[PDB]
Amino acid sequence: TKIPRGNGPYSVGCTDLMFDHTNKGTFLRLYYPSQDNDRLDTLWIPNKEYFWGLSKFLGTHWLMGNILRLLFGSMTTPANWNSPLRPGEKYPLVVFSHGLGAFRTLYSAIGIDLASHGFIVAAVEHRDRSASATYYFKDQSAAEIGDKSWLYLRTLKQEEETHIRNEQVRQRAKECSQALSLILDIDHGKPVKNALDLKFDMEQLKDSIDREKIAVIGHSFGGATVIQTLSEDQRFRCGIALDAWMFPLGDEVYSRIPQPLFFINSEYFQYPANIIKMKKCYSPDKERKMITIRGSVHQNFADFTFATGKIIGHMLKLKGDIDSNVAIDLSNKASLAFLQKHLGLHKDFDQWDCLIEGDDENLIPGTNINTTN
Repeated sequence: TKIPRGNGPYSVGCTDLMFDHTNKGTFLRLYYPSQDNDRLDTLWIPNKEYFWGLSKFLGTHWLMGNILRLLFGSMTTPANWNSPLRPGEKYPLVVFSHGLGAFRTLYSAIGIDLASHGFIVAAVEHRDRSASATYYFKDQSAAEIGDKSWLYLRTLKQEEETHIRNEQVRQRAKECSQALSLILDIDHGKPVKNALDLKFDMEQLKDSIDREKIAVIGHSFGGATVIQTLSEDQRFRCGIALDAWMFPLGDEVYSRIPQPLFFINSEYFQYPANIIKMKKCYSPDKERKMITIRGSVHQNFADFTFATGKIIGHMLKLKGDIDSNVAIDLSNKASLAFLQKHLGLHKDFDQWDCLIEGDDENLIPGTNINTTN
């Protein structure tokens, strides 16, 4: 278990929620403050088809899929699977959107760290075919016996891309809003029958959301999803884009983001055309912050940075010059500080306010890339 445990004082539980069972419903992984960190036994990549999906994304064979499955198939992540929700408190809510070729379970280092600080985190699984793999049920009977229909990553054409990637970012924002609706409906007593058959009873979530303290966070494609979801849905109060890939977004959205917005970048992923689209979101009247994590790579935000050793990590570009634990800790603590300021939380995350400013040895304020104005 090279995936780090949450740094905060709450115990972390984990479950999956699918509702409804169709290709049009919500599928999410939930991380939440539980009634104990008893065992930490949540399976990281819970189905063999995700490995096949992951092979596809890398552009490789049936063989590589089996090898991934052999290497990573029984790995756990430090959350207590299906542990009861901790009663007696209303929790702020994060909706988390994964990157291209990922899926709901691959951002547990972030989900678990937030949960440990008292948040409920819903990591959505997107059905736009940007996920390496996902599933749904063709009908109610198939759900009942666990008979899954799988949907795998869509590969494109160099020409198709503009329009396809835009439609995908639009579907993703809508899935994020839809997950939020599902949670808010459950919070208000809507009866919900999980299409999965799991010991966690969703009725625990009744009256357990602080309905006013909601945030969207996401990585790469999920970072663009943050921006689209915020422009559409003003129930989300702030967003945090982790190494956003801005390409999918339409020209019109940059003037359409009222909520506070934080860009946390890797050093090595970023390039001028991407940064200039980020700067396009800035306005004299709107809170925008930006920091870059020194010597970090794109994968430093995802759980695969924790999955191999330092040598194999560096060669595979899963790890950067920075220690992976140090990088995720800076991103998480900057994020918490930001969430405290903009969600109005009564916690001590403000002890990391200097991180939002990039005032640390492992941080750059803004970007090291340069542009005109």
